[PDB]
Amino acid sequence: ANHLKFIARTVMVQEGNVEGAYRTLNRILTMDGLIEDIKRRRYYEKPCRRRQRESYETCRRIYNMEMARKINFLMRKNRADPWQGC
Amino acid sequence: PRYELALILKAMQRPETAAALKRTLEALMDRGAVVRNLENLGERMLPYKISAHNQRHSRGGYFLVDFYAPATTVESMMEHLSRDIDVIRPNIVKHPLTQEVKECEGIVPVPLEEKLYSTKKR
Amino acid sequence: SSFSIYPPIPGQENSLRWAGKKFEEIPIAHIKASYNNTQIQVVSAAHQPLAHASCGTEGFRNAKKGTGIAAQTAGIAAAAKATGKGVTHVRVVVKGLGPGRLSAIKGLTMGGLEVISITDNTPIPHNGCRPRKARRL
Amino acid sequence: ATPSLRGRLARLGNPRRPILKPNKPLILANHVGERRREKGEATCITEMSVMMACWKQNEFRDEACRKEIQDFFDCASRAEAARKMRSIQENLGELGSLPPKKLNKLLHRFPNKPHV
Amino acid sequence: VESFASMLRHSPLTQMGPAKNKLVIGQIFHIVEDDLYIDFGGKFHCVCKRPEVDGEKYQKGTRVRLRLLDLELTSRFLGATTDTTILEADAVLLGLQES
RNA sequence: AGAGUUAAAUUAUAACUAAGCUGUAAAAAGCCCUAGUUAAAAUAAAAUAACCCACGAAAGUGACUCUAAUAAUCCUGACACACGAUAGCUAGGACCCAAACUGGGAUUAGAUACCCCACUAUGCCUAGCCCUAAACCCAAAUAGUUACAUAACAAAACUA
Ligand SMILES: [Mg+2]
Ligand SMILES: [Mg+2]
Ligand SMILES: [Mg+2]
Ligand SMILES: [Mg+2]
Ligand SMILES: [Mg+2]
Ligand SMILES: [Mg+2]
Ligand SMILES: [Mg+2]
Ligand SMILES: [Mg+2]
Ligand SMILES: [Mg+2]
Ligand SMILES: [Mg+2]
Ligand SMILES: [Mg+2]
Ligand SMILES: [Mg+2]
Ligand SMILES: [Mg+2]
Ligand SMILES: [Mg+2]
Ligand SMILES: [Mg+2]
Ligand SMILES: [Mg+2]
Ligand SMILES: [Mg+2]
Ligand SMILES: [Mg+2]
Ligand SMILES: [Mg+2]
Repeated sequence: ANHLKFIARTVMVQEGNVEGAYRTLNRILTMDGLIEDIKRRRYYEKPCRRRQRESYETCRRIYNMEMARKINFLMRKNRADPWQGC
Repeated sequence: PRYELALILKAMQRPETAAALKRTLEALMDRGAVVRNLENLGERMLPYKISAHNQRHSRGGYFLVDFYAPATTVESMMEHLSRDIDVIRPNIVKHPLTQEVKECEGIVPVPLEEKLYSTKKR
Repeated sequence: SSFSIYPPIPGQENSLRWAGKKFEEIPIAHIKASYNNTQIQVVSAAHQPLAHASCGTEGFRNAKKGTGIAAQTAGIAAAAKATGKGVTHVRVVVKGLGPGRLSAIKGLTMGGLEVISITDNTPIPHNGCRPRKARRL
Repeated sequence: ATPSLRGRLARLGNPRRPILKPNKPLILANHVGERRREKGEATCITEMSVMMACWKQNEFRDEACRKEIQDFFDCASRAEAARKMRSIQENLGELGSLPPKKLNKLLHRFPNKPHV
Repeated sequence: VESFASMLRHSPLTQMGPAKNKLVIGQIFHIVEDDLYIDFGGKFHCVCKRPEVDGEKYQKGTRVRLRLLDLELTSRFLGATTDTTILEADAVLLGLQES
């Protein structure tokens, strides 16, 4: 509002394909959480409720992170087995 | 150097700027301050539009004043810069050269946490 | 071909024109896309309104005007009324998160109008006023 | 990097107050979950709307606009072919990853030890 | 007679120090299509992929040059009492035994 | 705890332009002194950082600046002393926005509810009260050990 206009959350379209520009914008906003934030501010969410969410999210993230880590570590051993029909 | 005065002055011509800086520093020495140095960070377009003294401002001159002052007086100087119509926006910070840098020895890596659960066999 | 996603700052020498105009001189298409309705207003660079079209203006009624189709129809209409007053290129400003966002944009293109830049200015409070309570107690 | 687990859970030893309250214990399971099937949305809606405008304008005589009819048809054919042929390849190829069956087998070959 | 300690102290595996980034010599004892099972003499074999350049020169019995990363691939995962062994070693296949 | 300050929103209020705007699973009622854009004090609340885990005795505390400042050469200890979320009370001031209550609209067999719209006490500031919470990490304080050793579940078992 007091900032200069058009410098922010702005994407310029290339070779006239708009769908792509918009996609890029939406990716920018998804990445910075602006989208989730917008969506979550439609209604209010009482502090305890928010505390609970943050905690659940962080648990969830820890688990996904670690499972992923174990996948990428175990990934080598998916290769065809040498010892078949031993 | 003890306090740092961040001055954003209305953008003006040479003589009037010089005048504003002079009267400002004088006020500082009257609240009992000892002025170490005067730095000029130039005039720029302000990051956003700043409304002060029934004026909506776009550009501004930037200055730093390092000075020592009795703890009591920061409120006084603050009051003074408040009502000067040539100042776009004043601030007084504990001088960043007083705080000294401790040594990051490095990043101590944190091991995954163990024994959060018992040895139960599900 | 060097193509910057970032717009052309005013103080810059930067030379790009669309029909001979600077990036600053191009008209603005404001689009407010809200959950029950989508509104569009094309305006001069100098902020004189050229054209206005909404899903209500387009003769849909209560729930139907929520949908994407409606939004698109408003887009086309807006662009017609706009090209009448002779605006070839327009910079989109999308305000709000709704069912009609994308649709009203590509309706602006469908309706024979050229979109150069598409900006999102959605109110995001940095915590001002408390929004209304949650549904289903 | 994984978020820190130190000090987070409520335990007899921990000095401070809990940060996480996990709903179910944080122990890596020996299988992964099954991929969530994509929610569908209507297809061809744009071509439909264009054809409907063409009709409203020309008073619903089909001879008047053959292009939008034919293109709406073309599109519905591409949505049928899409529904048929995408099911199988989305159900097999995960790209850089493995089908959840293979992951589960791989994870049973090198399981987690909660016990001992 | 040589005390075990004396042997351990002089062995080439003690001489190496940390096994990260060490040039080593290894020998291929098993093959599945592109997979070379290489014994470099430590504990676990490693397994590398047959390179594109001179692919047919790599045969059971061949000798190759390796860059050792980790002597055993091991990690602890969330909720586990002990680490998990892949029962393998981590290496990069360089070329074959320039001689 | 004081004192000072404000970026993003929001609103009084004008200026253009449009007839609608709002609202839902869907409507109605409401508003058209309305809506979009451009300008804007006050008030209130503090995106991101935070995948951090700090401060405080606890309750609590995460916009910015400065001033003052975080007991004990550190065992336990009250009914004594001093504090203590929200709500609530008294008096004065504020009022953007939210909202018990209430009034309208739907829904329903009914609907003194859930859903929609308006609006109040109240949420804010000053001063005084009130002394309660699933004030729960349902795990007393201070030193310790990992020996013996599985009711079950849970956050492993124990000594003084
Ligand atoms: Mg309840
Ligand atoms: Mg503490
Ligand atoms: Mg539970
Ligand atoms: Mg503001
Ligand atoms: Mg007022
Ligand atoms: Mg009505
Ligand atoms: Mg903030
Ligand atoms: Mg102390
Ligand atoms: Mg005591
Ligand atoms: Mg109280
Ligand atoms: Mg109160
Ligand atoms: Mg009162
Ligand atoms: Mg009120
Ligand atoms: Mg309300
Ligand atoms: Mg009623
Ligand atoms: Mg006070
Ligand atoms: Mg509590
Ligand atoms: Mg109790
Ligand atoms: Mg006690």
